[PDB]
Amino acid sequence: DIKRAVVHTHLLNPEWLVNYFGSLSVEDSLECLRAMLSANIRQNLQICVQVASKYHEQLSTQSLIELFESFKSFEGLFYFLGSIVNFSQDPDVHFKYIQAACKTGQIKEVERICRESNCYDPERVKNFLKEAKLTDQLPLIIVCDRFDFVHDLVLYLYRNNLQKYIEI
Amino acid sequence: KEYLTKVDKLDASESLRKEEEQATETQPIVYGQPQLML
Amino acid sequence: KEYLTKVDKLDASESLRKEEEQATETQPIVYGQPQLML
Repeated sequence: DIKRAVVHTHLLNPEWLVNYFGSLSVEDSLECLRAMLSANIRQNLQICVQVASKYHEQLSTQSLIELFESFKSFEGLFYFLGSIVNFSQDPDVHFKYIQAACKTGQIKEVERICRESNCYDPERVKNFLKEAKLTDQLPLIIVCDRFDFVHDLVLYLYRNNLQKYIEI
Repeated sequence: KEYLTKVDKLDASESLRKEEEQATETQPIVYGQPQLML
Repeated sequence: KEYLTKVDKLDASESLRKEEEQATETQPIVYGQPQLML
């Protein structure tokens, strides 16, 4: 049981800690991250994200993000995926980034990647947008025009409410 | 009659629970701290 | 029958109270902030 840095993290320099966790990680960093998440205090929460974005370039396994999202994950997953949307072509990554941006309000950063990225299915995206009502949602009037799906957007707006959406 | 009064009190407690759910739904607004992006 | 429905709502409220008890059990984990030693 050499994994005991969860208590020493509050005193050791995070730089050399990340450097030690990046190297010599022969299927070992996963257990260390699981042990860190087992005692994920608010103080040592961001360090679990800092170490997480070093090994993804070599092996971006889904088990890690699945175990991470099992907790609350207010903005840790969003801050992690903020540097993963670029240099990536997977639609599920973008969908999980949209979910994280819907967990805590950062929707102003989603309307840009909807125009930039074009390697995702807009059907599930607009379904999730219509499901999670932001009560101030206007990325839809952008993605629908980008993918030419305003014929149902106008109907949905007229159904829910029509105050400023079509105007703006 | 007293049990119906207690049911009304339980409905008031459910309204308080709905208020707590609204507070939880508003919590993501406070969760969006700009200092967490550093 | 409506009173039995209210009893089911009370059981849901008890499940919410169990969730609150779990939150209270997790509270000492958040209470252990290492930044309090400064």
